[PDB]
Amino acid sequence: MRTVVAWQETPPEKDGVRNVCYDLCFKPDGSQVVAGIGNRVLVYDAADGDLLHALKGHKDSIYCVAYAQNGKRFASGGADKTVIIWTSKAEGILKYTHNDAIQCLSYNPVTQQLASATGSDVGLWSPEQKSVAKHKVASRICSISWTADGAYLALGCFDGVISIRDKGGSEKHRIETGPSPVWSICWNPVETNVLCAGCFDGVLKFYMMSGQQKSKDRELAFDPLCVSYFSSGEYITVSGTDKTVHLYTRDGTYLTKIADRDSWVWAVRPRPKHNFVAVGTEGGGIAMFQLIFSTVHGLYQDRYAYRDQMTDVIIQHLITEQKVRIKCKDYVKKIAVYKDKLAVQLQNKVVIYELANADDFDMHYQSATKIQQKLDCNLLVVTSHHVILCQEKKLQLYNFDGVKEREWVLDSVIRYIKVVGGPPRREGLLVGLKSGAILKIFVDNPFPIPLIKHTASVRCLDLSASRNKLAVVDENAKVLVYNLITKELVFEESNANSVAWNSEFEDMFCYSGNGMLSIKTGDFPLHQQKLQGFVVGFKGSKIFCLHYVSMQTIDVPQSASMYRYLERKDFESAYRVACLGVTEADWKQLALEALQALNLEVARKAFIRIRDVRFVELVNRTEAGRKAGTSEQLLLAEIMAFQGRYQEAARLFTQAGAVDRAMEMFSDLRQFDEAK
Amino acid sequence: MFIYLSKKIAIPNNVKLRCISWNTDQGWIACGGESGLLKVLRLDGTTSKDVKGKKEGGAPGGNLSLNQTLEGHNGAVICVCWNNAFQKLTTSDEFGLIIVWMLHKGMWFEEMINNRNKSVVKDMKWTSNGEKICIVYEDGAVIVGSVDGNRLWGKELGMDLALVEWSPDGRLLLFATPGGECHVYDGNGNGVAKVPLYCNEGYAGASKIIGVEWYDGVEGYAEPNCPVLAICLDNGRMQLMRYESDDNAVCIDTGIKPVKVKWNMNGTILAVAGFQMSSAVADGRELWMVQFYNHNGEHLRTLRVPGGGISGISWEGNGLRLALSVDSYVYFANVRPDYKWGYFCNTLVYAFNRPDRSEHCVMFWDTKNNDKYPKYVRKLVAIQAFGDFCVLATKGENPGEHILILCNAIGSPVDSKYIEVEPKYLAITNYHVIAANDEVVYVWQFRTSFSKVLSTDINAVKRKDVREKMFSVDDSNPALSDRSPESFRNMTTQTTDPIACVTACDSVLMIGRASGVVNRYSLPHLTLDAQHVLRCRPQMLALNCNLSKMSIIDINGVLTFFDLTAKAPGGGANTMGEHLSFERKDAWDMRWADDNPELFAMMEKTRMYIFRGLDPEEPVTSSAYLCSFHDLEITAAFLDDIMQQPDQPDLEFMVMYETRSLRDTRELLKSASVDDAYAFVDSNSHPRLWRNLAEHALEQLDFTTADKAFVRCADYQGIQFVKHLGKLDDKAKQRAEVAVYFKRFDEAEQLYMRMDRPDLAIDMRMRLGDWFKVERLIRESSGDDAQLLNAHNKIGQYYSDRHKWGKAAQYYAQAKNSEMLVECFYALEDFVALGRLMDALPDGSPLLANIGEKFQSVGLCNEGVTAFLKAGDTKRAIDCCVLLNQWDQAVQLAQAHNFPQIEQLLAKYANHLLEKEKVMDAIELYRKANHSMEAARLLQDLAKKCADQKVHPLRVKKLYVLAALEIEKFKKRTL
Repeated sequence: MRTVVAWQETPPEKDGVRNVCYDLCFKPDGSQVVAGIGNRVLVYDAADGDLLHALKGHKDSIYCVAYAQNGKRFASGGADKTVIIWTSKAEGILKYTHNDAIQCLSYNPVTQQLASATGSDVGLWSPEQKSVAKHKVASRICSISWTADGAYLALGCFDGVISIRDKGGSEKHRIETGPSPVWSICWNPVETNVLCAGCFDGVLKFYMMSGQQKSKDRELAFDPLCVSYFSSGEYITVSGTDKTVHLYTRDGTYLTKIADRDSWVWAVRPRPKHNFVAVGTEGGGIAMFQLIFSTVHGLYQDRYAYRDQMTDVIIQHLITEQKVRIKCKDYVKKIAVYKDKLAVQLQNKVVIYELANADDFDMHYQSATKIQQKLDCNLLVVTSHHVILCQEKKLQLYNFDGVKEREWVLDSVIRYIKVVGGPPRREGLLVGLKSGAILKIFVDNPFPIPLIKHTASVRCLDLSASRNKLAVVDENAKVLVYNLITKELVFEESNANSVAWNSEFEDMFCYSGNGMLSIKTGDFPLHQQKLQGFVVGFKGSKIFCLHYVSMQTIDVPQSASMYRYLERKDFESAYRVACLGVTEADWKQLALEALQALNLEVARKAFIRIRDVRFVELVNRTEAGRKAGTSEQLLLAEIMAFQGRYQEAARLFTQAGAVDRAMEMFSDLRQFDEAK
Repeated sequence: MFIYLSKKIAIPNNVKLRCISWNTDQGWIACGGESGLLKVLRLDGTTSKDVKGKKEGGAPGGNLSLNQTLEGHNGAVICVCWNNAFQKLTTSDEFGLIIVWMLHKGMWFEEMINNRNKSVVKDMKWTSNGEKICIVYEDGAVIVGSVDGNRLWGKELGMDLALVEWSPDGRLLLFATPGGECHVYDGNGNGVAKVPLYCNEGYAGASKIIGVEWYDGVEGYAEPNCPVLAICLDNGRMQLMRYESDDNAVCIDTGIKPVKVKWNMNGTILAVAGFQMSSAVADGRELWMVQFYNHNGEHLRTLRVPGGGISGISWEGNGLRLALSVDSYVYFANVRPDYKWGYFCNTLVYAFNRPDRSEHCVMFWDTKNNDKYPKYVRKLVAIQAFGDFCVLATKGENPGEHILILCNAIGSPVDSKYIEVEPKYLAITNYHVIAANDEVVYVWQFRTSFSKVLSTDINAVKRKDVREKMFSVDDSNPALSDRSPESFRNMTTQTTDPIACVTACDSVLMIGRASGVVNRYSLPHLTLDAQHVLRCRPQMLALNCNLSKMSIIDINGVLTFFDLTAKAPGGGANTMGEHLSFERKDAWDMRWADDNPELFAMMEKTRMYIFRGLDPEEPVTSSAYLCSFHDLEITAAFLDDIMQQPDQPDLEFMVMYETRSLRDTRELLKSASVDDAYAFVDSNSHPRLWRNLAEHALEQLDFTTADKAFVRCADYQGIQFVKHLGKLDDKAKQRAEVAVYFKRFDEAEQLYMRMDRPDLAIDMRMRLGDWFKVERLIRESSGDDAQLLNAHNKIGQYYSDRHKWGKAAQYYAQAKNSEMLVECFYALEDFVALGRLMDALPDGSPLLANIGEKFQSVGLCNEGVTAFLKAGDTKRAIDCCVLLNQWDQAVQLAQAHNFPQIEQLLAKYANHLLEKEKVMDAIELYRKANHSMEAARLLQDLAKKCADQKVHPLRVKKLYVLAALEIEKFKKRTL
């Protein structure tokens, strides 16, 4: 991962109040982060942080603020027994005095029916009223929230029970949170039935309508001041006495450290339908954080191991696209795919997942081997039997078990690496350096062999079938083909965000990216296609293209190169690429370019694979002619003379053959035009 | 796209039907008659697959199988709604009696009785499934009844309510006032919003809402987010909504006085029905007619019904039929729905939509061997397929720009132009693709008339995209000089008339416009050959084989011809061509003959007439969209059935219709030897029938009838076969040799092991297929053993080319190929099998040096060395020996085969192992003698050295423990 600080700001101080970001509420789009800091409604923007409005309407410190769930107003509840309501233009419209100091605020999604829990009542503020539609509950209403439909208002009471009520304050549910009262509940603005009953004891209660949990009630390592659902309930932003915010999967399994702050995050709230979170601290420091989720993935050209749910990996075997995740239940760092092995860097250790089926079509992985120690690496390399750690300079050799058999502190910064393909305990580390030099290190080879000093830095390389053609895509996004037989730049072309070779054909390299898919098919010239993204695999005619979040499968035809093969009388090479697999029109082209040119040996094989026995008979007749002299104008004349056009058959029977054939044959074919 | 009045069912009692609605579940349509009549007609689901069994005189439809009178209501049944899940037929009168009808023992009988009965239940509907029912009385009493129709909540909105309709989600109902407004209120009774009035926009005055119909989503939309809600008015301007708050509501200037509106059950076609004060007559005849628009709302069709009154319309589940609430009968009218399709090179293209994706699945499915190609191409508008190529009317990655995707028979893109011309009127030839805007006609000449033929010089064709021209529908000669395609985009004034449809052939263009004034263009001169004028506004144009008589079918769907030879009657050259006197009743598409100029395989309503002239041949009914009429023979594509099988299409739909010309001709050819046969070939021409007679009498061995039938037409190999079978030895061998000539491996095998040649049918099965059983055919009998061992190798290397190296490996066990077995176990990381294939390959050959170089390419230390040495590659053996840090063995073998790079590389990789944190290796690699006593002596001497140093105690203790353990073992063996 990375959790980039979107912004972070110490709030301004005025009216001599304690600078604490008491509550955090969002405009429903997430633009204005509305932080009630001290006795102010310090209205910021959740992309920049600039103080759009300092709203000093309260007398005492504002204990709580809440934006309208339909997005029209944001109020402010303090200890001064009143609530001052500010519109979306941040202007004070209503100030209605309750009978007790405000504990928490919540707005209706249907209307601007603010609920204002006091110490003894709940001040239901209708969108334009001055009255306090109180909720006289015997227990103190410690938490309120409105369900996203706009009908139910859960009045969490100071008795260990969340008493869910209506817009009139009638007790309906007796949610059994336990002995701890729940000051922090929140209906997710997309979930009307998931109540995040976060308490002081550490229990992460994701409670339902009547008082049953959704996931496991996780006991946090810190007392949480606020717990909220990131990404609409898939991830969890927990914030408490840990001074920061953590990311947890909705199971309750750790993902990353979201925030890096100074004091108590009193309120945490994800920016709605965003990657950001409202991290406002006890010092008032409000900060969004870019919780950007990269699909970290390994790939043995078929099993796209993109990490999803961020403790699991949804590896899609792109041949079958079986998206059955691996239940690691712990944060995944780096992933790599072998023929059937899947090394996975967890917070536990290296977990090499191996499929139970010897094929790859099934998915349900099992951890056959694990490096026993907790071990992680930048570029994960799973071999048949080794988990090789690639660092920027070092190359810590490890097996599947965690034995540091070797270490290779390389000269330069490694920017790309892959496996050249080899027997167990012999797989390679074809290093693409930031210096651009390509070094070849295997599992048991203690020294690199410098193959190619590529001109620029290496981000995308590949090797051919014999591991001897190194097409290198630089950071400049162009393919630099280095035939290792030549050890030099034998080919170079643009329109190459990445290049991949073939496992059976030598100069079979495609390269997509920049909207152009130019494919130099073999020795014969380029093939034309359009594709963006990164090619990380080329199985002769197929691309598993990295479109920056996922693989996209786009085929490469050799049809232009097929025409180049056929029309240059190279129907032997065209026959070879027909064995690679092309259309039968190319097969007929092989048979006909061998037929009419009287190359009637290739014509037999190219016709017989189509099972055209009559053409085989024509080819055999004129081939037996061409194997016995009888000058081939006579035999080409026979080619068209058993086909059906007799002007050229007779005109080649002018000097080698007989045209009285035409006199006695045009009669019994009623083709009397050429008879005349 | 056409509708015709197919069948009217004789309704008992001849009751005016107040509103109609089709039973979307069982087809048991209950027409809602007035005075409480709910007569349940029964038609089953009839598609074009019925026409597959209804050739030569069929139509998709049923008959009066059942019509059950129902006794549940007393007033006129203004409310008839169908439960789309439970078959809860539920209706109400104008007084409020609500009854759910169960299909009780096959009859519709009462189950539920809901009653409030205080005002008029004027409109009432089931949901998308039929779980909630909107019983709304005239006083605004919205009784939303459940599946058992109980009063869940009855709230009077304080206003008169006449039209209500369930939304597809069924929460915010459409409480439409009779005055011309539609309101939205929730179940709580709070005011929420109001429906926009684009029907009332463009027409002054709040015109009365005639009916609020929303396609509830029974079978999904045609395309997603298409307008399926029609709040229509009697004014003549009505709006099409995706949702009840649509601000892009298409105000169609229908200009009529309708009463009803009903979408189809797949969301493709808008249908608006009602009467009209007929401006054609002074009396204003109450002509009830049904308009037809798309989901968006473009003018599709028009229904002409002379009935007394159509107070309701309803569609079939797939929209193939439209039922009508005509005063006399229930008029059932068959509908051809809108599909983007094409046919070319026996590949039926069709842009259906799967019910899990929104992209146009341009199904480039071959009909030659049932080869499936679901090309998913974005932003597709239309499909035109003709010749060797098919072009797809697609936009770019953005709207406005368009791509003319030239597709081959499989459908892969091979040529494409990013053009601003939208190919609405698209025509494709073998050298050109005619995109066409409203005036901007863009022939995309992708290949000249002289192109991909010789290419003898590098300047074969110097203009790839200048042969193309974005010329006009009004241009007269864009080849006086050489012109760029972008020469035309506008005039100094407006164009005279936009285009209607464009069809063309390889060196001709015919641009059928709405006023009929066709500018016909040549190729590649792209000059105006002849400015034609069509006398009717065409909906489609189809050209003949000789293009003399071409067909013009107009927007009302009546076939008119066009003989292209006539002069302008205006003093100029504005009009070419003239309508040949041929008109047929409701004829909607054409398949012109490719053999006889006078023949054509026309579409009438469902019946497919043929005319050898303007006189009828057999009316060989083909609701299938035809492919080719040629050699008195007709090819079909049952696209509606291939809408039902779009991911699993088949050749069963590609039937072969015929004329009675071909039928009786080839019938007496095959029956009568020469008696009726010979002259009747020339009677019904196109001597394909001479081949029919000739190879028929060749197969039946009439070496005079076949001989003289090959005399009258062109065939040498056939007359050679006549002389062959006239002299070929055995009759079983005659038919078997004919079968092996004529690809009939089955019939050849049928006559092998019968005249006792097992090996020759062993050859027939031996050829083609997997080569395992072919290996058994090789070994069980020496037939085509060498060729099919070569084929074993061929699909072995094909499997090797497709990561199936193992099946390749048992192919090369079946065949003989060991270096390619090395490649088989080389990419599969099985180099132990490569060392096995040292000896399977001929040893002593540098193939073993090649595989040793592979072992070097993975870095194998000495097994690559012995692969070298088996080939005699001693230098590479020494290079690998001294390369990979086996310095004692490196010394030994490099002095064995005499290339001593031992010490330079020895010190170099000693320093490299020092760089690789391995100091001990760098020291011990100098032990070229390396005895155990010498090893202990070296370790102890180094221990003494670094002990005197006392620095770096790790080396000190390491040398201590190594030397002391070895000396300890020396003392254990000593004392």
